Amino acid sequence: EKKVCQGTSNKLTQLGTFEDHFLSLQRMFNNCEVVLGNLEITYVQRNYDLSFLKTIQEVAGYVLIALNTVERIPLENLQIIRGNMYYENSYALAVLSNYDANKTGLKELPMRNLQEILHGAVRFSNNPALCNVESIQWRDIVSSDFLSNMSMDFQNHLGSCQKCDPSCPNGSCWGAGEENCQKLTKIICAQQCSGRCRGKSPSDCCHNQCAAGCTGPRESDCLVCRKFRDEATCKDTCPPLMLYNPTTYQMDVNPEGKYSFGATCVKKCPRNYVVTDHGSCVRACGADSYEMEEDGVRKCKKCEGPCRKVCNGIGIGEFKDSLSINATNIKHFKNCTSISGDLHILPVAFRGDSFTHTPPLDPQELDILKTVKEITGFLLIQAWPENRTDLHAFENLEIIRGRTKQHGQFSLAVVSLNITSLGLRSLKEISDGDVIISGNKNLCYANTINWKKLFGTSGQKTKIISNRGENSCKATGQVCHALCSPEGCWGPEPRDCVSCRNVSRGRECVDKCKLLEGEPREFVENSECIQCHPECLPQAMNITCTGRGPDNCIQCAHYIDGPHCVKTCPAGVMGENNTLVWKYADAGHVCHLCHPNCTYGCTGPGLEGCPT
Amino acid sequence: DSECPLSHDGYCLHDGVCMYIEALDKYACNCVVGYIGERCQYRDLKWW
Ligand SMILES: *[C@@H]1O[C@H](CO)[C@@H](O[C@@H]2O[C@H](CO)[C@@H](O[C@@H]3O[C@H](CO)[C@@H](O)[C@H](O)[C@@H]3O)[C@H](O)[C@H]2NC(C)=O)[C@H](O)[C@H]1NC(C)=O
Ligand SMILES: *[C@@H]1O[C@H](CO)[C@@H](O[C@@H]2O[C@H](CO)[C@@H](O[C@@H]3O[C@H](CO)[C@@H](O)[C@H](O)[C@@H]3O)[C@H](O)[C@H]2NC(C)=O)[C@H](O)[C@H]1NC(C)=O
Ligand SMILES: *[C@@H]1O[C@H](CO)[C@@H](O[C@@H]2O[C@H](CO)[C@@H](O)[C@H](O)[C@H]2NC(C)=O)[C@H](O)[C@H]1NC(C)=O
Ligand SMILES: *[C@@H]1O[C@H](CO)[C@@H](O)[C@H](O)[C@H]1NC(C)=O
Ligand SMILES: *[C@@H]1O[C@H](CO)[C@@H](O)[C@H](O)[C@H]1NC(C)=O
Ligand SMILES: *[C@H]1O[C@H](CO)[C@@H](O)[C@H](O)[C@H]1NC(C)=O
Repeated sequence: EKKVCQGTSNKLTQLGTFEDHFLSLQRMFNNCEVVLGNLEITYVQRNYDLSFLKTIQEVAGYVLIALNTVERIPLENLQIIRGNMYYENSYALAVLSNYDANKTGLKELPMRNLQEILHGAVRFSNNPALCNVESIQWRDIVSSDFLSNMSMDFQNHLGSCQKCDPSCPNGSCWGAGEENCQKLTKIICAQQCSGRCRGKSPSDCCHNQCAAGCTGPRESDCLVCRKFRDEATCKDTCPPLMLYNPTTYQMDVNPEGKYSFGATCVKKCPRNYVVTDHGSCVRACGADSYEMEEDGVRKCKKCEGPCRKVCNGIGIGEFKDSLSINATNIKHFKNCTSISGDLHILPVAFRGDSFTHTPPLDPQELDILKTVKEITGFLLIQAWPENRTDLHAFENLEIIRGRTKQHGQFSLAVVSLNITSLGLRSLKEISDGDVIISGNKNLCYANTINWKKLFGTSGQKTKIISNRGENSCKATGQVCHALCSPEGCWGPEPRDCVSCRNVSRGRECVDKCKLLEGEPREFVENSECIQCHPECLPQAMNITCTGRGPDNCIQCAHYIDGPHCVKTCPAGVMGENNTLVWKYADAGHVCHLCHPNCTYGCTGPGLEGCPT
Repeated sequence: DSECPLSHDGYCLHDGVCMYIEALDKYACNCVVGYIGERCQYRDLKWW
């Protein structure tokens, strides 16, 4: 093994002309033995040399071979496909439609060393020229869990097909000649083998850490490692980054710890490589996260709002010479958390416009702005579905900046509307524009709020004028919730207070925290209700925990390990070198270190704990 | 740039175009030369 290439994820996307595409495949896979990602071989034409693929031994992702006209794909030493990523929700190997208007193409796919697809299933569809693959026993390649998940179809009546060699297992091969007979290392085997084998007999058993077969009995005799190859041994997991500190009874920094690079364990991340909280070296972070350097090594961390997307806004940029959000408009604002400019909602949206050839927008689509969190210009809403009792699409709007203001006075304006309540429960800053709430003959709560707490420039005023009277709502019984503070309401619900009279639970205003009787049990800190940790055993009619985390339970649900409450006693964890930490539980449920001469684990104290 | 109905309903970027494989019943992109990935979203790392 060695030599590592990144892999591709183009699925069926095509890169330039067929030549362009061939040249990419080439430069990606040229002299590569281990594919960290996936291998997608598609669009390759007649008489294009795919000789370079003779070199590939391990593929980590999946293998996609589709839409080719090549007679021959020489994946001749492909040993394992790990299926760490599936194609089309389930296949680690999909070999789909490799023909052209003629019924020819892939005849030959001589995968004589493919012995294990570790995860995922296998699909073959529409290869009217593919030979011999017909015959394979997938029961030996594919693991039983994905056996009932295959789509298998080879539909030629006759062809350029040589029979297999007489020297073949139940008639299965990948092509012509003895070299192509399927080598079986799991079917034919032995009650005694809990894994793979070198042959029909018990002494032939491969170590459990081997993936495709072995050259002997050891963990250094594997053809391929099932999980990790650390130096020249196969292991279950890389030496941990975190290790167990007997003095803190929790996980500390492990100086002998190794990161994880494909199925390899490395001392450090290569080229330009970020790290994950699986402890892996990778080329780039996932979509639901994106981080920078956090003490030396670049780590990947979570955006816990959907990652910041800066979006134009009505008037400027790509949305220039547009009056408002439209049917034609509103898609272009999907994952957008901030508006670099204004937001207009005008009657023409919900009525539609003959001039600009714009259908009326569907009022359900307004939900696309649930993500918007900052408007930099101003927000102007002069129409709004009457069916909608709320400005709820802006539920999560945190800031309006007013850097530009309507007619040069207004940062927020809510005008001539049917709503009952301003839905703006996340609003906390309107820095530099005036506010206008007008003609909303049903809008009831706008007074309760102290707009002055929201201003950032000391000259901005309000105009809660020409809505309902204070008398009207009060009489309709449309006041703040009894659980809000003088501070106000963005509506009737408890979720809708600016701040709480008594206690907050996460987001809602509430009476009691769940001190003596709640769902999960709680404590209070800064008049908030915070959950007890799941290892605190609930105490009847008494307090259940005394803070955050596991050393704040009055009583552990399961086991005690130093000051921690734990679900299970430490069982084979990495330690401050020479060994794995192993404890048993005493009748008090206290964890205590097993006798050092164990190594297998124990069931009690001393040597009588581990038997032979 | 052009709206393209893939698994994750994105857009082909960097001047690329949407296409349809009729055989499968699946959409994909036709990237301009020198760009990689399903939605053409990445500079080739060598081709520049
Ligand atoms: C609703 O939103 C859509 C999307 O913005 C608006 O369509 C856009 O309308 C404008 C103005 O009619 C078009 O731009 C114009 O281009 C000409 C080039 O001849 C230029 O001289 C003008 O200054 C102007 O910028 C634009 O093509 C068009 N875009 C699309 C994709 O339709 C629509 O106007 C909005 N309608 C309402 C009622 O708000
Ligand atoms: C851009 O907007 C789209 C459309 O609203 C968002 O699509 C979202 O895709 C994610 C997939 O990661 C969905 O997350 C969920 O994950 C959980 C946990 O595995 C799973 O149980 C759910 O079934 C779901 O897949 C998210 O709900 C989904 N939104 C919709 C409308 O279904 C996407 O969040 C946005 N893209 C980015 C990168 O912000
Ligand atoms: C809540 O906690 C206190 C323990 O600190 C309990 O009061 C004790 O109860 C036992 C009765 O078995 C007495 O021997 C102690 O004298 C009490 N301690 C004190 C300081 O009063 C109380 O019982 C607990 N409540 C419940 C429902 O168990
Ligand atoms: C020594 O601790 C290291 C920490 O990296 C760990 O990986 C290893 O398992 C420990 N030694 C042995 C052979 O148990
Ligand atoms: C709720 O609020 C009032 C303060 O206005 C307070 O007297 C009371 O203790 C709080 N909690 C309960 C148990 O009602
Ligand atoms: C508009 O809002 C009013 C007042 O809350 C409501 O009674 C009415 O049903 C709404 N109109 C329509 C057409 O939905």
